[PDB]
Amino acid sequence: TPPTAVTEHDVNVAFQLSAHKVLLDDDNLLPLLNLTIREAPTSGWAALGLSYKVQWPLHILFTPAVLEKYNV
Amino acid sequence: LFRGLLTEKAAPLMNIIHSIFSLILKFRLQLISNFGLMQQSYNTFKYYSDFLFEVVSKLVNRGYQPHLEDFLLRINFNSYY
Amino acid sequence: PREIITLQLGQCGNQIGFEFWKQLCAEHGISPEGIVEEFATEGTDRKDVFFYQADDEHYIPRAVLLDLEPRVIHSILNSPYANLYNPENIYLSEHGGGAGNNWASGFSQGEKIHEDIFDIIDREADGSDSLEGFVLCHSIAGGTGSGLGSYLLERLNDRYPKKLVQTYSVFPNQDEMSHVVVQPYNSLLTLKRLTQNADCVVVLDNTALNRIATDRLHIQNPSFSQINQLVSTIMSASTTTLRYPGYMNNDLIGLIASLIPTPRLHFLMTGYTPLTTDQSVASVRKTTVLDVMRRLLQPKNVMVSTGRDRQTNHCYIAILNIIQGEVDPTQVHKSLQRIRERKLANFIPWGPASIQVALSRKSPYLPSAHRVSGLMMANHTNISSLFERTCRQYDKLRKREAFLEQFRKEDIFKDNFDELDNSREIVQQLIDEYHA
Amino acid sequence: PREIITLQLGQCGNQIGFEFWKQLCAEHGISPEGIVEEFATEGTDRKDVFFYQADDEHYIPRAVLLDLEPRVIHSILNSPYANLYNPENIYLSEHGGGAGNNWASGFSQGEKIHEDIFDIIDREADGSDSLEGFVLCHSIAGGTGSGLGSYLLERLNDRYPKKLVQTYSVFPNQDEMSHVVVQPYNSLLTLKRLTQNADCVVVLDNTALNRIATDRLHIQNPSFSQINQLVSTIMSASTTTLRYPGYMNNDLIGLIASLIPTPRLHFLMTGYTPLTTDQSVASVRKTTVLDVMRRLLQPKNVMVSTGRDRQTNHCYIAILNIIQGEVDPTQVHKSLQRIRERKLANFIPWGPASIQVALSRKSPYLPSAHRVSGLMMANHTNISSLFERTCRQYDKLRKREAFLEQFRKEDIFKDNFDELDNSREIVQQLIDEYHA
Repeated sequence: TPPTAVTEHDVNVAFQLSAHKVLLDDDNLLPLLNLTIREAPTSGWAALGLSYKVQWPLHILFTPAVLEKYNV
Repeated sequence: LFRGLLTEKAAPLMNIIHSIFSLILKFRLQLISNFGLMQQSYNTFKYYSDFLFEVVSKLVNRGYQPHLEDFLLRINFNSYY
Repeated sequence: PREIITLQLGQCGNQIGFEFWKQLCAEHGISPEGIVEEFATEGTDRKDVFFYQADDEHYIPRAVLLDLEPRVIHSILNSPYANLYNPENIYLSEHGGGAGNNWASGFSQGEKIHEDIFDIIDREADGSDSLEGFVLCHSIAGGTGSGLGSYLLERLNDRYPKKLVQTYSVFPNQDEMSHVVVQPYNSLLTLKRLTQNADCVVVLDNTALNRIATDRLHIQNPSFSQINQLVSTIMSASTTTLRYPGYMNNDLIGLIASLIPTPRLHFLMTGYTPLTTDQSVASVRKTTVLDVMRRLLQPKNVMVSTGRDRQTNHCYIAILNIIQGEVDPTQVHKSLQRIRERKLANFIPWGPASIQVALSRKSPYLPSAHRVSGLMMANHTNISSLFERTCRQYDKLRKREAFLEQFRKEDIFKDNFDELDNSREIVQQLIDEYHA
Repeated sequence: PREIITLQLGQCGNQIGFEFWKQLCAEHGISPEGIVEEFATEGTDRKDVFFYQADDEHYIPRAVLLDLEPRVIHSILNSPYANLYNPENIYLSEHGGGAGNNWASGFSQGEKIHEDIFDIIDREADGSDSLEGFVLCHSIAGGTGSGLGSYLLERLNDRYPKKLVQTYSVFPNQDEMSHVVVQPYNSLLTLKRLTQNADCVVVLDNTALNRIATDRLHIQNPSFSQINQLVSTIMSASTTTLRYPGYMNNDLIGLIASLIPTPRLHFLMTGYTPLTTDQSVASVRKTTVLDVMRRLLQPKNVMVSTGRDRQTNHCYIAILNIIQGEVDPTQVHKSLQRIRERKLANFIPWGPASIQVALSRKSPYLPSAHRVSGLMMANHTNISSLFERTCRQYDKLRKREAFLEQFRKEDIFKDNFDELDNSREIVQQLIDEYHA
């Protein structure tokens, strides 16, 4: 499915059950991050990325600029 | 009170809990005491639950009130038959 | 104002309530007539509901114990719980009658002790605020406990037509016939009262008790004598919404009401998980609640004889999942979130089924106040596999010749045997009819 | 959630998988009960990958053991790890058997024990999140593994077409003719299903097994007990991209997709460096990682007999060199610089070949995190020698007039012997055509 606003919710619960039957190596890390898939190519593939938080003041090393350089 | 139900005090989830109450009086008054009138009382209940399902689906946003997650348990129930 | 009179009746029925009352003093951690801890009032916030409050420095059970052998209740005298019971108010210390083992002995002994048998449960209620009901803690095993208890399944729902009937039927060992050989007879007569002179039932199979006692408690020596130990534990588990408060279904008729679709279906499979011993070497670091309800939607605790391809050719219709005590109550809804993704739940292939979760506290008592506890009070349509076991051992007895005349030595002197057969095949079939 | 069911079948097929399950418990550091090592979860990031998915911290081999010979399986249930095994989803405790030692014994017993042989892999695939496949740990020795093993080579190709097939075909010493003589007949019926109803085999010969057993473990007189350590190590060894995450060809059908040019050529030769106790002296400071694949550039450790002079009339097409544990990997790109310069492995001249290099993490258990390891999964076209070797032992057996009517009293009553000859020559032409 080319990206749309409801495909966003589908990829969130999909990463949820997928990483959960494998058992993610830490059980409380699973609901503090998820993947997030907004313009459409023709496919959701190679159009999805990561959403994960950051803590005080670890963010000056992990500034919101360079998380894009890794995501691209 | 956000956690309770909330319903933004206006939305048809508040109309379905009002309306399923209106059939509940027909259920106690017929059973305390008409068989075609029994089955109509729950055909209206089946109207009201199928009305609820389409409302859950337009509330589904990506995460929006802790009742939503628990409602999608029942949605996938509905999918299972 | 929810006072329940337990009607413990029979050789086993007196034993499963003997260890039920004994379970309550040890879980509240007090003397059965004293107070030696403050967990009695702090843990249990309704100390009287199956007792009455102190006025003589002693606890008062709301119990009656009648049987046709005086031996079982004198084996309650022998034990030092004569300062928890009263052998002139709470039991008749030496009550005789039949030999007995006939179902027809006790069924005719309730009707010539008809005047006395309702002035002992209605004299057992005499300061009560108002009655909830009666629990008939009676035995199907033998003809004694089954014989008089099946008469009270009728007279208590029309002399009190608004009070609760629900039975703890316990069967005699189905791997014997040399314990009681009138067993297919005394089973089915009561099963006629279980579908139309009842309301809800609890049927407990005995061979599934010994299946669990050697696989979850791991004793080497499977015998018929673990009958009362696994039962007394699930009895005290079932009423943690009446002896400790609830919230919704804050009555016992709350749980039991939603597990009855139609009359003739209400036979509840009981499960109780804390019997595992490998969950107790990992209780220092707190065991998890994320895989303890994959034991209530998958077999690992059934005390009901049910097949292994009857957990798929039949589904849950109503399933109740009672979590108790310490449990970590903030992720029990997260645990129920991951059930639907695997599909461990089973639902009917037509309309509504419902996975109810509810919670309730308990008093200090480490196997369910420091470890996750899971009680299942299920409602599965796979209950005909037992009704085929009782029918197939019943007609098998008539080609052996036995109790076609040896049952008619007292009371029964008219034919009504193919009348109990015909109603039973009506039961087994309408259940299969009720779903697609 | 990549669960493989090992199917031990045959007399030699039960002895080689016995120490395979015994290697896994010793490296995961676990007890047959619970966890006693936290290297169990930090070292193995996927404990369950051949084991039952725990829900009370128990691990169960997903093993099935059927065999017509009770002598080999009675040494499995008298083990300390006979409690790791449970006789209730695996096997019976004191299991039975057929004649056996005939291909027609075990093929016909395959289809009247047809219910339980396909209801014992689905009693080990009920917590499964998708099955990877089946590994047929079957013998080529005797009629026992080969009769019963020819059956499951068929039904897993059509009741289970999606699922992966891969076998550990183990030959006995082919020069026996007085304890087994029916070995070229029972071999070829199984060799025909292996190339048309199976995708991959892992070949193993015995004369190159005793080749290691006298120069790497060093006996003066051979034993077949220095032959079961060599197979059980290479079994756990193939799964270090799957029991512990990979990245690319992290699936086991990933390794095999790049190891199979096309069926008609798929027979993988296996090689294993740390079988000797003189490779723990080359990891006290770490010996260089340049030389651990230039010993697999021309083998000298193969569990497949072949000449060293049949490497210049043949050309490797796909060769995998899986390195394991601490090897200090940073001069490993230097090791592929030096491969083209020696050319002891000829590469095919119709087009490019493939030098596959891998690394894998493993637990901190001493022989998996210290010793320098080279695991070879070769695919060399000099394998046509083994097929010429079993066919030369058949055609000699038919001119002694043996099994022209002695093997066709049971479940053979039609010609199929020249079908075994022809199907061997198409396989033999198509191995050699892929370097032509």
